[PDB]
Amino acid sequence: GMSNKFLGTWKLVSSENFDDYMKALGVGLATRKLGNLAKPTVIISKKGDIITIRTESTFKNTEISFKLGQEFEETTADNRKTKSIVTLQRGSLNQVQRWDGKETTIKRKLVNGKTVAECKMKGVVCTRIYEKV
Ligand SMILES: CCCCCCCCCCCCCCCC(=O)O
Ligand SMILES: [Cl-]
Ligand SMILES: [Mg+2]
Ligand SMILES: [Mg+2]
Repeated sequence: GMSNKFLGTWKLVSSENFDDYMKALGVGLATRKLGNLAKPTVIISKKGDIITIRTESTFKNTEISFKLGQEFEETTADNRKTKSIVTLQRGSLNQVQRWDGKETTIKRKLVNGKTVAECKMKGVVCTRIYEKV
């Protein structure tokens, strides 16, 4: 049920409050330094019911494949091992990651042709805007 408008190759154009988001995930200073400098490309694709989100950067690459509503094991860019679930709520693609009794959410939604990712951890909100390419 995912909008095919999500599908494509997307480039970060802006990021707000990423440091405090990373810090709340427990990312350490040197890694945050490089994370803040990174300008990743996110590639969303679909094969049958299986959706893939691939993030590419000089510093770290990541890739998850999933079916909506089906928990799956994830390795995040900061090397957290999580149980994740991705869902559709109101045209938004909502990812939840759980590990060690913690939880963070990344909500990706289409806004005037951009993908806007809202990343929440413990009341810290970070917003990152992606342009299709
Ligand atoms: C892949 C760029 C990040 C580089 C590594 C720095 C620490 C990662 C922090 C947690 C993962 C961030 C997820 C951001 C969501 C997004 O914008 O796609
Ligand atoms: Cl980069
Ligand atoms: Mg802040
Ligand atoms: Mg700050």
